[PDB]
Amino acid sequence: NRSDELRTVYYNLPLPEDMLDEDGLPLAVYPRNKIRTTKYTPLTFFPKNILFQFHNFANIYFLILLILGAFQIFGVTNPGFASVPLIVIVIITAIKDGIEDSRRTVLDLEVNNTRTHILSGVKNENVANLVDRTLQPNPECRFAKDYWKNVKVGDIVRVHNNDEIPADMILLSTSDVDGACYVETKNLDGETNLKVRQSLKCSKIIKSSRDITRTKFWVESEGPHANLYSYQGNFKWQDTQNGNIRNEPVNINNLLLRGCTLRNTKWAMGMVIFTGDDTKIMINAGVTPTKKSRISRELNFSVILNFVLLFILCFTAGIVNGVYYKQKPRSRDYFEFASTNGFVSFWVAVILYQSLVPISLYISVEIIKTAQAIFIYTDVLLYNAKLDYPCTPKSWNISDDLGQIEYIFSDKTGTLTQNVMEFKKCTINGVSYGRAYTEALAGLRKRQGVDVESEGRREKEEIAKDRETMIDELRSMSDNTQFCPEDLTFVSKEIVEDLKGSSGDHQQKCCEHFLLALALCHSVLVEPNKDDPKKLDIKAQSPDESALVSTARQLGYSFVGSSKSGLIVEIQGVQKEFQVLNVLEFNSSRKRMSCIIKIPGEPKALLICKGADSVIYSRLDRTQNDATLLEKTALHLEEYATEGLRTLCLAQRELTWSEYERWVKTYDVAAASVTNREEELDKVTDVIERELILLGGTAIEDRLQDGVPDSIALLAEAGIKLWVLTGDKVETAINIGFSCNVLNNDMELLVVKASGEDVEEFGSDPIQVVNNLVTKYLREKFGMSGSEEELKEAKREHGLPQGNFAVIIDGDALKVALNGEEMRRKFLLLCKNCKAVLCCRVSPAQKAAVVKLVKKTLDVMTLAIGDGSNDVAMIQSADVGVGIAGEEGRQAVMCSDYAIGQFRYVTRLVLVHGKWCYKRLAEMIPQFFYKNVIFTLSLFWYGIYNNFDGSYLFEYTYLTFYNLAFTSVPVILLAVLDQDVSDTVSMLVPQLYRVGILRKEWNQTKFLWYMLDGVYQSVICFFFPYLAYHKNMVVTENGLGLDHRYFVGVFVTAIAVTSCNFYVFMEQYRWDWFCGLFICLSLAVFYGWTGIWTSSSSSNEFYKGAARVFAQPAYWAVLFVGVLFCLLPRFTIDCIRKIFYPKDIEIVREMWLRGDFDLYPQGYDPTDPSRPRI
Amino acid sequence: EEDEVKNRRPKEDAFTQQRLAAINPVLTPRTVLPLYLLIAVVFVIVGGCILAQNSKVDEVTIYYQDCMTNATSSWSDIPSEHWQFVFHKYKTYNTAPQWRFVDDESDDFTKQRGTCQIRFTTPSDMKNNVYLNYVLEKFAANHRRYVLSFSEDQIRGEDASYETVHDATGINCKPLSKNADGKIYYPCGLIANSMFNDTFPLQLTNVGDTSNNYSLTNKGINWESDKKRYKKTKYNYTQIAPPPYWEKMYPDGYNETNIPDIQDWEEFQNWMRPGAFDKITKLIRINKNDTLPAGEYQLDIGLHWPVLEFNGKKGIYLTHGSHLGGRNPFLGIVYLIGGCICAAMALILLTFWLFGGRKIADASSLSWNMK
Ligand SMILES: *[C@@H]1O[C@H](CO)[C@@H](O[C@@H]2O[C@H](CO)[C@@H](O[C@H]3O[C@H](CO)[C@@H](O)[C@H](O)[C@@H]3O)[C@H](O)[C@H]2NC(C)=O)[C@H](O)[C@H]1NC(C)=O
Ligand SMILES: *[C@@H]1O[C@H](CO)[C@@H](O[C@@]2(O)O[C@H](CO)[C@@H](O)[C@H](O)[C@H]2NC(C)=O)[C@H](O)[C@H]1NC(C)=O
Ligand SMILES: *[C@@H]1O[C@H](CO)[C@@H](O[C@@H]2O[C@H](CO)[C@@H](O)[C@H](O)[C@H]2NC(C)=O)[C@H](O)[C@H]1NC(C)=O
Ligand SMILES: *[C@@H]1O[C@H](CO)[C@@H](O[C@@H]2O[C@H](CO)[C@@H](O)[C@H](O)[C@H]2NC(C)=O)[C@H](O)[C@H]1NC(C)=O
Ligand SMILES: CC(C)CCC[C@@H](C)[C@H]1CC[C@H]2[C@@H]3CC=C4C[C@@H](O)CC[C@]4(C)[C@H]3CC[C@]12C
Ligand SMILES: CC(C)CCC[C@@H](C)[C@H]1CC[C@H]2[C@@H]3CC=C4C[C@@H](O)CC[C@]4(C)[C@H]3CC[C@]12C
Ligand SMILES: CC(C)CCC[C@@H](C)[C@H]1CC[C@H]2[C@@H]3CC=C4C[C@@H](O)CC[C@]4(C)[C@H]3CC[C@]12C
Ligand SMILES: CC(C)CCC[C@@H](C)[C@H]1CC[C@H]2[C@@H]3CC=C4C[C@@H](O)CC[C@]4(C)[C@H]3CC[C@]12C
Ligand SMILES: CC(C)CCC[C@@H](C)[C@H]1CC[C@H]2[C@@H]3CC=C4C[C@@H](O)CC[C@]4(C)[C@H]3CC[C@]12C
Ligand SMILES: *[C@@H]1O[C@H](CO)[C@@H](O)[C@H](O)[C@H]1NC(C)=O
Ligand code: BEF
Repeated sequence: NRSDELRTVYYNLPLPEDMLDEDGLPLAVYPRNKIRTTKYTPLTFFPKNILFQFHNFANIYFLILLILGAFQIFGVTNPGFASVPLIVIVIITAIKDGIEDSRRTVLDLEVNNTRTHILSGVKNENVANLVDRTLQPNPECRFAKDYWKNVKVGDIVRVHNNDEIPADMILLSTSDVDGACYVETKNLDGETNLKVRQSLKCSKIIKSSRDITRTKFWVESEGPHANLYSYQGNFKWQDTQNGNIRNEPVNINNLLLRGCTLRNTKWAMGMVIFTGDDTKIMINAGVTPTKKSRISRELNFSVILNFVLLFILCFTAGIVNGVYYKQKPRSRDYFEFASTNGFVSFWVAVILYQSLVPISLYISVEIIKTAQAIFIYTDVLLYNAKLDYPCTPKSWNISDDLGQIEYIFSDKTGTLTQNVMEFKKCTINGVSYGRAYTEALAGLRKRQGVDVESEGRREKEEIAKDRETMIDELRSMSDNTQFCPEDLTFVSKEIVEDLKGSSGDHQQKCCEHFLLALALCHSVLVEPNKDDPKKLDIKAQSPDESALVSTARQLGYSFVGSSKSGLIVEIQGVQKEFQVLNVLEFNSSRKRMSCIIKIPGEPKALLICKGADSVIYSRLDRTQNDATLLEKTALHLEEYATEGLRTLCLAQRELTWSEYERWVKTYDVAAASVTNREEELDKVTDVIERELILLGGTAIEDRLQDGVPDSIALLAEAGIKLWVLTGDKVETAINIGFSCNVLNNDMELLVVKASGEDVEEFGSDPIQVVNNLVTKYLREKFGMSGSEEELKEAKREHGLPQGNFAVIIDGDALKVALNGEEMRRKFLLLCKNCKAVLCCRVSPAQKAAVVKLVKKTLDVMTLAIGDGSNDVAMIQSADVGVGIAGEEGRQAVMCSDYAIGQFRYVTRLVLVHGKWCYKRLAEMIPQFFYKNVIFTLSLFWYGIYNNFDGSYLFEYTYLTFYNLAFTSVPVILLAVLDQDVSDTVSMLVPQLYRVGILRKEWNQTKFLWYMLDGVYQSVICFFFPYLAYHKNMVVTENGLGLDHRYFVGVFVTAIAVTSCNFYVFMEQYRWDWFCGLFICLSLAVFYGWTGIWTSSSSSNEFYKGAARVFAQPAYWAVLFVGVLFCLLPRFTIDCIRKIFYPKDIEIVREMWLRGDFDLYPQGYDPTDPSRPRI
Repeated sequence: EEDEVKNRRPKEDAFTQQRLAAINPVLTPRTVLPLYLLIAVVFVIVGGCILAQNSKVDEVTIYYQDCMTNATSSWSDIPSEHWQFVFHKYKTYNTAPQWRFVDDESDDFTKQRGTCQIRFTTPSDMKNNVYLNYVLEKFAANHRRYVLSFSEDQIRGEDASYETVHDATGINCKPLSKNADGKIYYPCGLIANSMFNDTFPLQLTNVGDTSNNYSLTNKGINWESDKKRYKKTKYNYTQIAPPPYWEKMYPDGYNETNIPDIQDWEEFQNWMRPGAFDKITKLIRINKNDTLPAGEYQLDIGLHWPVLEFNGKKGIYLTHGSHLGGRNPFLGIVYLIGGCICAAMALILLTFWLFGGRKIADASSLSWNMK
């Protein structure tokens, strides 16, 4: 992100001897244009993956046991059957991550092979007037097809219509005169309007390849600094007339960024400067982190606690084995024939309980995560059939986070809103025409208390009837060649009635003049379609102007043709040509576009301006007006502002010939002037429009994604607070936040700005302005003027939405609001008490910094739902990257975790899938750490007898077939196929997700309780068989000889396996035919495999365990009481804590079995615009 | 300018969508108290059965570890800290036994030699099956090196060389692999070497009416299937030698017709099964045909095993048994306690539900709909 390290790009000029050190290769090298989003580089995949795997401390412990059982010979058997499990686990993780990176590489190869045209015919010398008309051109120089990966610095690139620009290019030529290309920056910024880019002045002479092959020049450019509104270059060439070097500045407007889509333009020819990583996106992109989960870290801490227990056990074993060796007289010095002795005893007891944390922990968690990701991928309600895109996860280890997600940082381009603009309402002569049932009004009516579903369907039916009536009336009134009902966004029926003359003559005349003015003041171009010649489409610089012209052509006021001085208008069928005398273009600083036409009648002039509401209301005449249309129009606009409709205003005025003569005189004074002629045109534009007569206003709704106002409601009910890290500007963001029910009508909008209207009171350096604004907003409404006394107490609240305000920050105010530490804490403490924190004009780095601020400070789980190449940084640095997929966003879906079809799927990827996965892992981890304590503890409890000499109580084949076959599959099934409540009741009652917010399911006290239960269980599992043997040790129903330590081992293993499986089944929330089947199958596996191993050849010491143990009534008499006494405490505690102190889930399940949620279907989804009333 | 040119839906199943057939249970006092009551009744009934069965088993345990010292050459009683009679018919029939010692000066093993004669009376019968085992308290046979000390090739009768006996896997006889002369012991390891050596009689010599003595048999005391692993020796009669503690049983070595066939030697197979815990009770005499009537009986035990040198103990244990092995009331006690605990827990839950219960399913008892 450094602006230094400049560069120089030549064309048709060999580099001087200063850059090439006699090898023909310049010292400077430029990175390849290949985009690389893979997590692990294909050259360093194995070392990075092995280091990432060995981050976990259990892997280091396994490696330590390996290297200390291999070097220390004659302590264990051959180590060839101890390294294989660890190596297999590591290679399994390696193959899994390699498959993930292969998927990402497939995506990168699909992205990199896009077609582009590169100048072929002249070799490149970089990596391996203007036109000299004297020399003949080159007939082989053309624009040949090529890919993006082979676009080197200095290659002339031609971009066709609707073609994505490969890399940063210096504009050289365009089909249009003056070279005014239009680019769609919807990926690099929030601007929905097409940005205009001018080419170079001297480079306009060339028009084809035959002219550029004779061009020779060089561009000295600054280093890539990752900024979207700044660039400094120097174009330089040599004149063909005389001998001299000519220089020309190159600003940002002559730059074609990577993610920019060349739209509404035939072809743009330019020269590439930055490539690959040097582009303005790949620097604001990031480094595609590994994205570790959250439960993994607490898992490492739990592994450390298990290490502590193992060390305690081994210490108390090595003490007693070493105190017993110093006691006389023992039976060892007769028949059996202290530093190093105690040391070898300790390191024998270490290998004894070497499985207090088994090798199957980091291979069970990985299997569970992959299975949960696959079950996410194969969900039918997360499939968007509009483009055949299921919810494909790209980071498989991030699956339990979605159950702990608390903050959601949305976008506003392809995430909250679609890319359509529909004209909805208008105000003509103080009369409001237009019908619409906005989902904001639906949420408002729901909050009032009235019915929404039935009433909503009724209202929609009425709108449909009014629409068909309007279509019939407009088709019966006249015939228009451009008319089409599918593009008729307007629906009102009173408009056509008052346009045909059902409300007098003046009203009809005013409506006609307004509809004509809508098709006059615009820079819209008309292009005949490719397939249908009669269907002439409107190519405009902005979508709102396109919507205005479309709803004008619908009402019988079509605008066609762009003549020299004039434009054709088909009014109801009759074609008339006007005369656009002047067109004052819509500037970003003017916010109003004006047209001065010559209307006959000497004739008169007509000035029609279209602009914002307040901007045009300022340039009005409160004296010569209706004085009744102004109040009505203001009320209607204030009404439309509360419905997400970005309203405009239209004002016309008549002029005589002397006024227009005076105006063109001062214009010719100002137009052909020098020394900053801009201010002159601004003031003449201001003085011509100092007075105007408002003749109507408009209203264009920016349609959101389906079911967004209800998905937001579900998420806010679950407790998931959401911020809107918007793009383009402020007013668009405000009306959108009004559209989706984020901004209410009574919420005060705390504006945090730098050079606004409330900054004159604190007029100083912007830092002090922002500080004073934040402090005054943290003082009167909610007095918390402080940093470490309120933030430290608010961090231990887990997040509860409250405050009833909203906050709007700009780009510069944000850049200042998170540059200092105290400012960071103050800004964050402010936003934490707000309801609807927004943002405006935020660069990628700034939104990434906001996400990092919310993540690091006030540690929570953030979500980064968003589409666009500018949203990549915040997606990567948010631990959950949900990139909206489609045929538009092909860079924020790659460098992300999940790629859902549209935003309305988040409230299912997070509310039912995420909660499920989080609860499943939070129940699996303690179960897994408890099912191993109950086993190795028995090996220890056999130590207080035998005096800790190191004799295995179980056979050498039960230590490797207990953590592998007897009890692993039930735990995997509890973690893959468990459900708190069905998805219908999950999305019906989202408040249960609050449990995942407070971190109330996976805490260390739960793990300690489970380990204590394992200790008690193991005590019982060992001391019931012993107490059976404790009196006379002859319990076999025929004498005949029991009591081999392997038989007691079978007793203990049976009790422990049955207790562990029934424990897994007790804590499971639902009992289905799969988990119960596999639990019974695991029990049968234990029994039948004992039966197969004992009754076999290579079972030397055993050889009859099954026939000699399972056939006695004492075995079952011990097994039943063992299972009952291991399950009775936990079951009683559950039955009391689910009767005396029931949590939320218990009450939800009780009322679910009572019959509260027994009307809704199986695949219920409240975020669906097509669900019936169920 | 010539450059002017031109089915993934997830399979809706019952398993892919995680909508498998299931039952979602809840622990309501309508489905908890019946379970507790059923479990309690079942466990109390089973425990009553087990205790009624255990209150009938009769046993006789007599420790004789100090017969070579504390006993005399006349019929003298045994101290009260050496014998225990448990007879359910007569629960107060002490009638202490009478033991005597008859020293044999032939053996030069002063530690333990001679013969102990024990006369014990039984006032009841033992139906159709009588077991006589030897108890060895304070003998540690479950240590790390002691237990792994043998060879399963010599147990299987193979002619295992010195390498297969010494350089084997983690289960091998390391200390006693080879003697001084260079001949690998046939029974190797500290288990076979340290075998129990007291010679028990083949009958219970009667006292009352000597015309009918009660007989026993050393055949059928170990599992029959165990004869599928203990095979006959296949050694060349010149490369083996008895273990260092077996030198008094084979003072001349291993000649032609003295090599013991461990297959039909069920006591040796009984000893190659190292006991798990401290006490070691191994069956040595079995009677399957005749009932043992009342009266006095006499045992002639040949004391060849030194036990008092580590303050250990040993003795005889005579019993009929039961379906749950020897007399051990732990199972019945645990069943009774489990049943009583389940019943008390059911009663406590009933009290808490009828005195301090809650609503069935309320919309105001949740966490958010209450504050
Ligand atoms: C039953 O097995 C017994 C194993 O404990 C065994 O006792 C052992 O007898 C041998 C003699 O054969 C002793 O060996 C030592 O004896 C001589 C003379 O006393 C010593 O000078 C030597 O050092 C030699 O090692 C063992 O010490 C002894 N073991 C114990 C623990 O006392 C019995 O002999 C066996 N029974 C029969 C009938 O032989
Ligand atoms: C082999 O060595 C045997 C000694 O273990 C011997 O057995 C007897 O006969 O040895 C003693 C000599 O009479 C006697 O006192 C033992 O009681 C006998 N033992 C048994 C088990 O009968 C064999 O006679 C010897 N055989 C040969 C062929 O030398
Ligand atoms: C049953 O056992 C008794 C007790 O040993 C036998 O009576 C004596 O047995 C010993 C040897 O066992 C002889 O030396 C005595 O001479 C026997 N005494 C008498 C009076 O006979 C008894 O003979 C045995 N009965 C049978 C049928 O074998
Ligand atoms: C119980 O009866 C069985 C069946 O008769 C006895 O088994 C046989 O006993 C005789 C002794 O006279 C042996 O010769 C046979 O070899 C035995 N048959 C076998 C081993 O298959 C058994 O000995 C009797 N036991 C008692 C204690 O009376
Ligand atoms: C790296 C560390 C964990 C290795 C283990 C070091 C400790 C736990 C081991 C190594 C040396 C061992 C000690 C060696 C000597 C004795 C003296 C003996 O009378 C009691 C046991 C005692 C006190 C041992 C206790 C355990 C011991 C202190
Ligand atoms: C009976 C005499 C001779 C030996 C004493 C051994 C017993 C009583 C002592 C020695 C080591 C002690 C153990 C040391 C460590 C632990 C692990 C802990 O999680 C539970 C307590 C427990 C299990 C202690 C229980 C009592 C204990 C087992
Ligand atoms: C030779 C005869 C005496 C052996 C009898 C052994 C009997 C007591 C043992 C062996 C097989 C055992 C059964 C094996 C299977 C089960 C099914 C289980 O759901 C309930 C216990 C039950 C029913 C066991 C009851 C006790 C049982 C019947
Ligand atoms: C929110 C949670 C932590 C509140 C605590 C609820 C639990 C842990 C408390 C509240 C009531 C308590 C129970 C009250 C009565 C009994 C019956 C007694 O014979 C055994 C203890 C036992 C079973 C107590 C165990 C702990 C208990 C269940
Ligand atoms: C829940 C706790 C407080 C009380 C549990 C009740 C248990 C421990 C008590 C109540 C009745 C008692 C039993 C009463 C009768 C006998 C018969 C006797 O020959 C052996 C002891 C035995 C079998 C007692 C064992 C302990 C016992 C079962
Ligand atoms: C045998 O032990 C008993 C038990 O204390 C004792 O009274 C008696 O004196 C002992 N006999 C001899 C000979 O030591
Ligand atoms: F294109 Be955006 F609003 F980050």
